[PDB]
Amino acid sequence: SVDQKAISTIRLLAVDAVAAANSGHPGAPLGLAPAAHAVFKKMRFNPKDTKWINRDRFVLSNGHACALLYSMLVLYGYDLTVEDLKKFRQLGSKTPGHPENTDVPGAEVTTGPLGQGICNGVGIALAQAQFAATYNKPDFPISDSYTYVFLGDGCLMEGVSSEASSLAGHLQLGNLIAFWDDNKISIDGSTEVAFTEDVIARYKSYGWHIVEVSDADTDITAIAAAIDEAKKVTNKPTLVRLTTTIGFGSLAQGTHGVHGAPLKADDIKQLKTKWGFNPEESFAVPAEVTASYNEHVAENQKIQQQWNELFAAYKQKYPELGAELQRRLDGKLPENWDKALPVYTPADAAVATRKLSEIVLSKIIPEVPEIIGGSADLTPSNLTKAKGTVDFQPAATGLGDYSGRYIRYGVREHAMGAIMNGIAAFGANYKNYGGTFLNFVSYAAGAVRLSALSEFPITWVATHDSIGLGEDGPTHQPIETLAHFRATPNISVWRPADGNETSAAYKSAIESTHTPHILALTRQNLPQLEGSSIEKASKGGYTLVQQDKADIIIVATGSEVSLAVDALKVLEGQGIKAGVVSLPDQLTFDKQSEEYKLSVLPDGVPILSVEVMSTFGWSKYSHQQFGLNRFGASGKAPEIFKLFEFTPEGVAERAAKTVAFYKGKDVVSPLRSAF
Amino acid sequence: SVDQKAISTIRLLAVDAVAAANSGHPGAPLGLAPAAHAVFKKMRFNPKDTKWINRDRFVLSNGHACALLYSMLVLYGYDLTVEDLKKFRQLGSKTPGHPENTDVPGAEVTTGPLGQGICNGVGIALAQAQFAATYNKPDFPISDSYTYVFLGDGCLMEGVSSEASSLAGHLQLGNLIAFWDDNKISIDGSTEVAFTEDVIARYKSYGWHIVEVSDADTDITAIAAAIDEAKKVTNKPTLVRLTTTIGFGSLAQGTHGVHGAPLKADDIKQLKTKWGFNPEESFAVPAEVTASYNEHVAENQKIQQQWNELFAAYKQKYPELGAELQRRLDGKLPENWDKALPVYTPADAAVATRKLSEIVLSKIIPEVPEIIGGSADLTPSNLTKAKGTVDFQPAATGLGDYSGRYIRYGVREHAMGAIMNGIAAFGANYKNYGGTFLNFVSYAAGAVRLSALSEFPITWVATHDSIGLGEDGPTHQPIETLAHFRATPNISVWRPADGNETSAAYKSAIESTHTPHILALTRQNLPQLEGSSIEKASKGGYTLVQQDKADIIIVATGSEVSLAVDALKVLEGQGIKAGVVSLPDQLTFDKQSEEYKLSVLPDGVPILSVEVMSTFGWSKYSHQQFGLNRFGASGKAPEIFKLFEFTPEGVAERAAKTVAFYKGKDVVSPLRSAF
Ligand SMILES: C=C1[C@H](CCOP(=O)(O)OP(=O)(O)O)S[C@H]([C@](O)(CO)[C@@H](O)[C@H](O)[C@H](O)COP(=O)(O)O)N1Cc1cnc(C)nc1N
Ligand SMILES: C=C1[C@H](CCOP(=O)(O)OP(=O)(O)O)S[C@H]([C@](O)(CO)[C@@H](O)[C@H](O)[C@H](O)COP(=O)(O)O)N1Cc1cnc(C)nc1N
Ligand SMILES: [Ca+2]
Ligand SMILES: [Ca+2]
Repeated sequence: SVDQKAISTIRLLAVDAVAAANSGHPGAPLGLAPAAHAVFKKMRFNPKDTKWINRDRFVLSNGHACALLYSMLVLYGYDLTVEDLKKFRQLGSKTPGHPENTDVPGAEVTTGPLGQGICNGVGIALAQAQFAATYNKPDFPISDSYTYVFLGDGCLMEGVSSEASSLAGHLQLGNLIAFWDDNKISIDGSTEVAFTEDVIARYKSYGWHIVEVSDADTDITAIAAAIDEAKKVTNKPTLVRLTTTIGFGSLAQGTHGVHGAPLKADDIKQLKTKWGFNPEESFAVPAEVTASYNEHVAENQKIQQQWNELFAAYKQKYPELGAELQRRLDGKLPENWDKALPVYTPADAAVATRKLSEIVLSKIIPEVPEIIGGSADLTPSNLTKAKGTVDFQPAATGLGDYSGRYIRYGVREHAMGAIMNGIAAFGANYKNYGGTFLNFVSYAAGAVRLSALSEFPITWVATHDSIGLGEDGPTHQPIETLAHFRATPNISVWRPADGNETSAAYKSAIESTHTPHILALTRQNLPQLEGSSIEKASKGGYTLVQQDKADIIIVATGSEVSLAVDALKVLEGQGIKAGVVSLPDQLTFDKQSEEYKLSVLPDGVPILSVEVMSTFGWSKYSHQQFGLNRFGASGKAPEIFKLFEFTPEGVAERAAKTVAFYKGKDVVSPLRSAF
Repeated sequence: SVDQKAISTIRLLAVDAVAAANSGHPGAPLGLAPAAHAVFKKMRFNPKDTKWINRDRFVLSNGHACALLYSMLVLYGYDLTVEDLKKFRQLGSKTPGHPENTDVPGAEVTTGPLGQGICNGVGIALAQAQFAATYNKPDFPISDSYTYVFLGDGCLMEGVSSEASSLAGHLQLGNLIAFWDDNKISIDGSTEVAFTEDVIARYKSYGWHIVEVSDADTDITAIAAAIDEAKKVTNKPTLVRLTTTIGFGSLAQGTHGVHGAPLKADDIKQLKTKWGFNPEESFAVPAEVTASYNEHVAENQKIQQQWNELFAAYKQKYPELGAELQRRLDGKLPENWDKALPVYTPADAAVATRKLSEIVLSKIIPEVPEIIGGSADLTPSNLTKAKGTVDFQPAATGLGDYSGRYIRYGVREHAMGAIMNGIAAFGANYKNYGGTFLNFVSYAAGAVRLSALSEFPITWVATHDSIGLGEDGPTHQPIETLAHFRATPNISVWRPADGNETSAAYKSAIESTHTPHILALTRQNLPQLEGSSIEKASKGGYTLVQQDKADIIIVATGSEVSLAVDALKVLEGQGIKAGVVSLPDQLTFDKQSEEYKLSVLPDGVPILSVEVMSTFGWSKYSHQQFGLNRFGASGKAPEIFKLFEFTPEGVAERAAKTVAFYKGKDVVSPLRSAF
């Protein structure tokens, strides 16, 4: 039949791509081609409009199986061709060895690191439920799409997927349909060596629905029926167990050797002949497969055309909601939304930046409907919920509604991070955030790095940034954390010192379209600074205190800016004139013009950095660095600062030593380099 | 009864400690005091010998509940007193806000970051099973101890605990007995808001045994019976569901407000009067409680005295095993074990450092019985198994034996990291390791940081260190990873360039007693270097190529040392004389004498670093840095190096620019500083 021919075509495109690269993973593509064919035939999508907001989404969580995804996208006429398949895994191609959303048309998210994609699918489904609850009206199903995820044994072993699956079951996300490639083989061999749990019983315990397909090597009728069954279960996510043979058809089917290396040439020949293809030909695309797939595309395009007319009718019936939806689909924030950001003066009281963050959220959430977010069981400590908002929960629980704006992630930082990526991936201008303590953002590093690589504008509300948290002690106090994330490409790491800087950090985070943000916020109170403003802090680094005859400039962030200002006064008593630079975001600063940056960090003056954590990175901006390169301590925070000499006198002493060290030396800006 | 009085004493010590600090967590201590009393009465331990190798171990995974642990340790006469309890959460005390094994006698591991302790308990239990299988003989139960773990809802939400619980069930670890504080309250309120899964059904799916105690606020008889029941189930770890009231006894019992803040003074008064204590007194220790607990200590000490005689008899009957066991309990490696380390010369073939690592392991595993380790489903890629060894598996599976030495962790990096910490915590000189790709060590950051804080000599065999891995692409290629871990206190991060340096890295990792190691290893082949040796690489940094009239020194690591040597030759053709420094471990180098370090990085010469990852940290050792501060690419590795100009010509160009930039400048070593 044409369906059988399509499945063989998919299998052989994937195998031929791996062969051409002499690199990659043929096993799971061979095993999952029937399911991929069946799922894509049920999906609504437009190859010519990858951003249609009511499309069904597909996520390949087992991203090593990407030759399968690329084959589907090519066959359906996305902006990806057989010539791109021939360049699989080659430098600069549109067919990299794991899918990247920035590079591959039709790749919703970036996968490859196991466990991430299923969690991203939870986030796409969470966003779809929130979006539908916000906009749908009687006779106006603006959003009614599904989220389909493929995943393997490795994804099921990774703890992040357990976190997200527990939460998705709690959230009753009935438009999520996941498919487990139950092939009993991972890199180390049989799953009997390490993975003998009853997966299905575990997913039932989370509140998922289960469908089992025992013959998924051939039974596409049962796979399609499993989708139909899943769609009838509107209050549970569904896991479809696909019992497959890894490498189905290969001489080496059912072995670990077919997971991750190219097939032998004679194996590929026998695959082709058994399936009616020419063993002398590679990258064959039978025209009857193209015709069948084109029929489905044409039907999907008529569905999108009708959706566009539904949307036009919605704008007439619901003028305000319709204009809001249009603005969001255009990628634009509300006009002048930033007028809601709080502004402070030096006459205002000292406030912790966690509390300043709460106040910002309180003001901007009512103004910007596409902001949603939550906390990983730290709501009363991170201060991430705006009073008067409703939680995102299924209404059946009585605890919230899908129209809610605040997510109770539970103690699940890693899944929160990956779910945030999925909410961003949904689109519709979602600007979403997640709270935890800065030190426990590290639990989510796998997902955070993917926010950066995927260019998603997610925001971590990362409170309790330092030893300033006090008594909880060194297991809670960051040292390395900012260096880690600042060293990752494409992460804006804001460490605001006061009210105006906190508003600038949020302006950046919400306006972002391609850069994730981490906002490092304090437990302890900090004064409002003389010289701060949203305008200057928006530059990432700025001259807080200008001193034309400076003997030294002190550059600092966060809680240490006030310390630097106090040190300036001690230094004046010693006959040393200092300037102060505040550097709330190194990435934003780096992106400013060379001339602006040199106006902040000029030649001809020693520069000392002060920040109560690792000194790594700081030589970009300073000649000498005063930091904390050891673990913290459990005690009252002011006593810890005193212990480590993060006091006005301790900073002044080091500043004076810095001036002395450069006596009779020619000093150029740290911004200069040889290349 | 005296048991009731003991439980009240524990509760009130914990409450009084929190009150004195005006900080900390009274709720779970109040709820878990009955269980703690019951468990400690069943445990075998010596307060005067915290390292008895056949002790039962206790782990408080819900580490915020530490006032409970400290109260137990004080009551049992560990080296911790009521005066230390009065200093709870105060700077420098022996009673920090979360337990630290380095500081607190009787704290086996460091907890506070949720999820870790249960995984550490899995590792203690894994080690005990391996140890018992190695040493026990008929009539000689050298090791027969249990591992008891307390854990809360937050631990059960964290994905790391799911990973370890799946693995522990697979491994049939029947001497592990965990207790869930089922109090239905976390920081965000009722667990109904985020955590509605059927925990018990999930643990059954992992292959655990379950005991439920519905009245754990009072029913110590049932808690003791649950322990007895668990001990009869020798082939499954057990989860005991303790249904408790958080804050039991408080006016505010059963609320989130009692989780994490001190009780009101009037609440503490009514607690004391209802339990027969004086509301005017704090830190009361009734002498009848001390007497009862002392009776149990005395019995335990007689058990240890008999164990010492068993051990002496074992040494007579089994002289070789007995001497091996004695050496391990003394903390000493085999005499001259390091003679087994492979040595290379520049005439030997090029080898990837992952393969050099395999060869080291092959030679040292047969010589050093306390080495065990595994991989997170990457055995054939990390090359972490010595041929001819048997896997650690329950014999009932037919797949290994508990005497085995190689652990199949599955796709579980974070749990692997925390399990490694537990194996180290067991003691007996275990030197244990875990393989994954360097980029996915980041999945385990929560545990890695605790290896550093806890001072455990664990080792990550972290292959595929860079863009040199090639086609798998940027989701697999580290950029930030070494900077992250080098910025963490107390992590040795070895990036060996060749065979001799790889042997030095293992010498350091195996000899370690207080510092975790990460060995960053290549996929791609590297040449044997002229000038390398185990002796010089053991210094962490050394002069590979000395040039008395150097115009520049190039400092490099790993794969970039050979690149630097090739660049030296290009530079010679340009009339520039370079030296080369190899810096295989920055931490080890930093610990050398100032004079040694200055002999490697002298004054008076520009220094350029070369390493194909983040430049963060490198200004400690260089004036200019050539690194990679962007994500990688999917393609053949040599093509990626060429793209980013990590070629002999690209390094030479930057070296020449560096020489030019310092023309007419006075240059001092990067090792100098102002303070
Ligand atoms: C454990 C698995 C994986 C095991 C997955 O087992 P599975 O999910 O059951 O998939 P199959 O049914 O296809 O067997 S896949 C993976 C790769 O990195 C690919 O993403 C791996 O295959 C490498 O490409 C390969 O080892 C390179 O070989 P070499 O020639 O360089 O030696 N991988 C590593 C991995 C480990 N941990 C995370 C978080 N993500 C990952 N991708
Ligand atoms: C979510 C929980 C935790 C929630 C645990 O719920 P649970 O396990 O059910 O414990 P209970 O039964 O006692 O309620 S505990 C924790 C703390 O950091 C303590 O370790 C937290 O209590 C802080 O001390 C507190 O928020 C500070 O308050 P503030 O005055 O500064 O505002 N915590 C944070 C946490 C989050 N993630 C990880 C990995 N580890 C953690 N310890
Ligand atoms: Ca598999
Ligand atoms: Ca709880």
